[PDB]
Order: sequence, then C-alpha cells, then structure tokens
Amino acid sequence: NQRIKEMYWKLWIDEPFNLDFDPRDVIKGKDFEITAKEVYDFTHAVGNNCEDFVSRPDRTMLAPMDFAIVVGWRAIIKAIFPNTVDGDLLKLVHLSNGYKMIPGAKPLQVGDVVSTTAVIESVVNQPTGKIVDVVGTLSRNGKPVMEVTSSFFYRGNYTDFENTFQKTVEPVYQMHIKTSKDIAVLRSKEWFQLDDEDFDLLNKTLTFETETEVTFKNANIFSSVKCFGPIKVELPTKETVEIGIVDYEAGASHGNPVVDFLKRNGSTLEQKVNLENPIPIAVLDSYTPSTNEPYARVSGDLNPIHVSRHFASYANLPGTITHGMFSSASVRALIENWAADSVSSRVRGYTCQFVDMVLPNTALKTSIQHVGMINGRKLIKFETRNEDDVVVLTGEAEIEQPVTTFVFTGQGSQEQGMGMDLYKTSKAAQDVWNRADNHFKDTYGFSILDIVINNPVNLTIHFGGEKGKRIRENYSAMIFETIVDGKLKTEKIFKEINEHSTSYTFRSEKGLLSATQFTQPALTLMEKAAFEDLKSKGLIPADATFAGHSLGEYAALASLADVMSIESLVEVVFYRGMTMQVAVPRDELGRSNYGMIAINPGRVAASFSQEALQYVVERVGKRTGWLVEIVNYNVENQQYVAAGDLRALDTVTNVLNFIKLQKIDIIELQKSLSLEEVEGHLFEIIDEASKKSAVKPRPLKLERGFACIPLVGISVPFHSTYLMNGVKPFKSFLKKNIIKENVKVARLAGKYIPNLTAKPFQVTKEYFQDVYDLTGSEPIKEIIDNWEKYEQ
Amino acid sequence: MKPEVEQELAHILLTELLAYQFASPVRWIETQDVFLKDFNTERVVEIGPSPTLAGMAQRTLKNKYESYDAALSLHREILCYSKDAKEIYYTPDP
Repeated sequence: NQRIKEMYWKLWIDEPFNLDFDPRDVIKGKDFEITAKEVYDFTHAVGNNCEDFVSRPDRTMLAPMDFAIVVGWRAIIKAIFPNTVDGDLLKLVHLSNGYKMIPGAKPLQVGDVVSTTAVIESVVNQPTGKIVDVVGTLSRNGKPVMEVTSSFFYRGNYTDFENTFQKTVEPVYQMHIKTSKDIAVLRSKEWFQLDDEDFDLLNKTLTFETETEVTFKNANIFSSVKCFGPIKVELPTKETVEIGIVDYEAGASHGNPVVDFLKRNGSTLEQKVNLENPIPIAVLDSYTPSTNEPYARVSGDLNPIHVSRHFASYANLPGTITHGMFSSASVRALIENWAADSVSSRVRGYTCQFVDMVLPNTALKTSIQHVGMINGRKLIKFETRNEDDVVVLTGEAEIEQPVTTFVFTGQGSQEQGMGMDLYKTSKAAQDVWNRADNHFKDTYGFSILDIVINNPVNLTIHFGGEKGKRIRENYSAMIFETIVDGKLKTEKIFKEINEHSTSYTFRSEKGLLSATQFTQPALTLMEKAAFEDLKSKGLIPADATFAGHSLGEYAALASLADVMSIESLVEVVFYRGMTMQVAVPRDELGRSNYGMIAINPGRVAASFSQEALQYVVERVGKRTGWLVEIVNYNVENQQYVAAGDLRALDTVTNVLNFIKLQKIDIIELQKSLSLEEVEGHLFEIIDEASKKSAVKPRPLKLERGFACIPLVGISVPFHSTYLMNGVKPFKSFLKKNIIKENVKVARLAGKYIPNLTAKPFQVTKEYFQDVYDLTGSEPIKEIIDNWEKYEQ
Repeated sequence: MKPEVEQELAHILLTELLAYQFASPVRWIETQDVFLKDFNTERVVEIGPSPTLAGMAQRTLKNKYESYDAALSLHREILCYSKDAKEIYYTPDP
C-alpha cells in the first residue's frame, strides 16, 4: 500500500512524498490561476456547447463548475494518502462527488486565482470497507466560492476503529418557545448551559450552531461523543447573539441524544418540497469517448485504470473504464442546456453518485426529471442507464429560477367567493385567513371570511355584552388628522358611535364586499395567503422583484418583505379603506361625486401621447374649477387612470370625445401653427363640456368615452390630490404600526419598487433627495440636511 | 452606517412612501422600465384574482420590449395567479 501511495503520488501529487501527516489537519492546495485556454480545452474534453464558456469579447468568460475539480482534485485525492487512511488505491471507488456554490458566490471568472483548501471529516470503517468523505473549501479573494464534497471507498476489511472518527458540522435547528413545558424541556436538558441562567426564553427562536466529534470503538458503538456549539437567539432586530452553549460529552454512546430530541422536537432549517408529478424534462443519450486521454490530461486524474489495458485487467475491471466524473460533467452539461435554459449562473449545486461502471464507446441514456423546488431553486433528479437497461449514474441538481417580478392587483378586481378553494385546500391559506379572521372577530366583531364568502348587504356590529365594549372602544379610536390651513382638523369616523352606541350598521347598496374598506382587506388577505402557499411550495426565487397597482403594493410588500405581520396588515389596510371611504362627502347609498376614467391615449388619436392628456387635464381642472388629475401611469400611451370630480371626469370625457370626433391634434397646432392660441381655444371646448357635465345631478352615472372607460363603483378618487389632506393621519398611523426592527433593508434593497418613486428601494442621500423633491416632507428634508451625522 | 440607524432610515422612508402613495399618481410606467428593462425580468407573476397587471405588463412588452427582448433571447412569462396557477406551481396535466 505504501509503494501504491508512492506511485500514485508520482502520477498525481506534485509535492515531496511524505504520507506522515495528520488527516484531521486541514489540507491547503496551491493557487491555480484559471486561464481561457484551460477552460476551452476542458469544455471541448467534456463536450460543453454552452455560450457562457465561449471566449466572446466585452463580456467576462464564465467558468464551468466541472473545472472546479481540476483546481481542487490536487488537495481532494491527497486526503486519501495518510498512513491513518490505509488502503489499495487500485480498488478505490468514487461513490459521490458534490459541488455546492455557497449562495452569494458569483460563478468563477477567467482571470481568477482560486485558493484550494480540503479538510477530512468522515473516516468510517464499514464491514464492506472504508468510506472517506472529505470537504474541499475553494476560496477567491478570501471569500469561499464553491464547496467540493467527495465520498471515496476502500474495498476490503478495515477494523481501524482507533483512527476511525466522524467530525460532521451538525445542521442548525430553530426551536420556537410558545408553551411553558418547552422551556421546562430545555432546562431539563443538562447540555443546555446559558451565559445568564435567568434569561427568559418565552416567545424566542433559539438556533444551535452545534458540531459533533465522535471517536468510534465498534461499527455502531461510539467510544466518545463531543456534541457542542453556541446557542443563539433571533433578536427583535433579527441579529443573532450567543446566549448559551451545548457542551454534550459522553463515552460509550450508541448515538446522540440531541439528534433524537431533534427528529421528534427539532425542525430542520430547509425542506425540499415535492411536485404531485415529476415533470418529464427529457431522456438524452450520452456517449463515452473512444479514449479518456483528452479528459485525463486537462483533469490531471492520471489513474491508468481509465487508460491502461494492463492496469484495468489487473484490477478485475472489464476494461479501461471511462472516467465517471467525465460522464457526470457530460450529464450536467445536458441539465445546463435543458433545465438551466443554456445558463451556467442558474446552477447552484450538483451532486452525482457513481453506481455502476462505464466503458469507452457506450450508448448511455439519461432520464432527467423536474421533481421539486427549495426556496425558488428547482430540484432536478437525473439517472443514467446503459444499453443493458442498467442504471449506472444518479444525481441531484439545485437550479436557480431567474428574475421573476411580482405585480399585485389593486381594487375593482374583487369578486364573490374569491380564494375559497385555496382557503379549503392549502394549510398556509387556512392559517392566513384564520389569523386575520380571529383578529377581525376579537378586534371589530365581524367575519371578513363571512363577507368574502356570501357578501351580506348590511352587517350589524353589536356592542351587546363584555365582548362589545372592547370592540366599541377602538371604533372611537380611528380619526382623520386632516390638514386645513396648517391646523389639525380631527374628524373621528362613525361620529354616531359614542359611549351610549349599542349597535352600528355597515350599509352597502348591493353588498359590503364592494365598499373599499372590505375590498382592500379581502384582496390583500387573499394575495398574502396565495403567496404563503407559494412559499410553502418554495416556488419563489429570492432574487425576485415586486410592485403593486394602488392597493396591491401593500400586499406585495407584506408578502415579499414581511415588514408588517397579518394583524399589522389587516389593521393598516382596513384603516386605509375607511380613511378613503370617509375622506369624501357621501349619501345613504355611499355615492360620492368622485371616481376614475381609464383613458386610452391612442384611441382618441394615435399621435395623442401622455404629455397631451397631462396638458388636457391640467387645462380642464383650472378652466372648470373642478379637481381631477392622472393617478395611475399604467401603459405608455395606451391606458392612464384619471381620478377626480364626477363632473371633472364627465367634462374631460366630453373634451376627449369631441377632440376624436373633430380629428384635430393639440401637439401639431401648439408648436407648428400659433403660440398660446390653443390655450384660449381649448377653454371654449372645456366651457362647452363643463356646462353640460355640471347640469347633470351630483350622483350622475359615469359612461364610456371613445378613449375613456368608466371604472365601475369607484366612489373614492384613489391617489388623487383630493385626499392629500388625508396623508397627515395616514403617516401618523404608519409610524405607529411599522417598527424600526421589522424593516430588513437587504431583503427590501433593490427588490421593493415603490409607486411614487419607481426606483428600487435604496437607502442613499440621492434617493431621499429624489423623494424630498417629488414630495417635500420635514422628516426626509431633516435627514438629508443631517445625512453625515447618521453615517457616524 | 450602523444597522439600527439604517433600520430607522428605511422605516421612515417606507412611512413616507405609503403615506404619499395614498394620494399621489402611480408612475407604474417607470417600474415597468425598472424590472422588464433594467433587471431584465424573465417571469411576470400577477398575484391577483383577475389578470389586469398581466395585461399592462404584456402590452408594455409588445410595445417597447418586442425587439429589445428577442436580441437577448430572453423568454418573458406573463403569469397571473388567477388563470396560470398551473405554471406558477409547475403542475402540467399529462
């Protein structure tokens, strides 16, 4: 065996031959500077057609993950050499080879110098032989980029339990302390030592960065187990701090108590969801090459058994067996073409288990399947079978889904029985709905679930008993802090509700599911529940962007940001709803002289753009003396929603209908014919339109223009200047309800797209200044003035 | 900048945003020029009861991202949760 290590050293290792080294001592491989030649040669050897690994000018030439062995192999194989790990290298089996790009590591560039480091974990003496699993940690610019995990096997009889050991870094486990017996359980646990013994654990999530060192006596008996690591708590800021230690030490153990605890009373950090049916991607025929020399030269794996007839024959192998890692890389390349959509960056990980042996010039067939997800990364199961109908290779491939931007639907889209099926079928759906339902019943004594299901016409709220008192209490709490002449004009909602009000009636014309204070919770609630179902399925990429239309923004930020909880969401969205219901004068029917028109700029005229309609609404609003503006810039020159006065909507509809009937453009006549003529010539059209619009009663029906479409049942002018006065109370609410801690900038940063400023959420002096210009505010003006004081 | 200072700044920035989104015109065009163009979004999922923002994302694409997208060979998926739940869940019928 020592001569066999010597000779494999000469063919493999480029160091001075000495096997006298500690396996437990971490191995450092020499820097391997990647070159575009070595990538090109390796890509042609493996048969990689991907454009990512082609040397195209301007763009930075990506590195195939397969090449990660060429850098690493030097250190990786080197782990099998020690006089501690004795065995014949000829009857060495490559069992499993795993590559995992650590999340945040961009794939290797062409000008990189990669630091190679390998550590020896799993030296287990099986009755069948000796399994050695070694962890190769590869780093660029000091930061780890990928992990190279290799499991190797010595065939024979290894009763070497003295130097047998297991040094696994046990996964972290979160433990939610809701009940009083749970803290009783952890305090009953001897190994749970705290920094401060008095530390309250109630409503806390405790993580254990625990790792276990086991020395063996037998194949199952562990001669000594040392399971230890720091116990941290998730703080309200969601920073982690060490509050205790696990320092479990025992002798003749048959297993770990902590692991048994965890499989009954511990929850794994990561679960890989399953699809009902594995999606059939493809079944692709791989073929081994006539010679392994073009792969062996680039790879540096100079085991003659792959090339040498005489070696293969001495080893009882049926021929010069093709490099398994060759066929592995060849099959991933097919995963990259088919399941990575011809992208190298979409690969996270790739594990390949070599089951059977493969010879040169064989007709393999690879059955690929899309089986699963895990936190936005698709799970791909591939198996490789030979002509003999024998499965030779297995493997799993975690693949990142690309950028998926979310758009959350606003109001008007509400219907009866919306999201009922999902409410029955999904667990997370049930949980969202039930949580929001319980909040509404304990807080405001109504079932939003009742209202979405059946939509009562009128809904009574009875303050009849002890329960009725706590409901009525907060029904006096909501107010309008409206700004009128610089002084707070506080208007409480439901002036009728007082200390001697026993019952109030929510009154709708057709059904209370139409009134915005019930649309907004219902819409938002369903969307949240649906997204929680998507997250329980793990189908949401973490790189995703997200925006909303009017109301949807609140649903989008609640979902993708988790800035405000379900009880926070419902209270703020219901506050919005009633704050926009009672920001306008209404009647018994809840009819206000306000609404919206979705205007098609191309319909009135193709040459009619969005700067022409912005001029038309700016001139109509001043000439009429009514209030209307553009509130939603939906599609460029195809749909602009204008909210304002019902007479102001009707006159603008008449103006744009007459302009289309006359077939005259305002942009041609203003710049090309006469200057400041179409201004006084527009005011006669606006007069003509406004005199007919005003005559019609205050509850006038909104009718469809040739460009314009009437938003049905929009009493409120949402996003209009009309409710700029209602901003002062809403901000006063938002500061009380959104918390310092609960905002996570990184999870917001470049991901949340606000409706005011359609620029990714960024915390920089330029973005605050852009917000201050777009709408002046004393907090952000103060912050930009005092910017350099918050940095230090 | 300190963590808790940034948590103060990001909260007050959010309170501003929602408070004025309350009563200000939504520049939804420039969001559609952020994620479709600048981020080059390859999947548009409308989390809604009815596909409308799917309609506005599609009509933005076939107007000003018909020639820009086909040059980069990128495949846009205009999804809404209401109609294309199959494709978001990835559950094709045989």
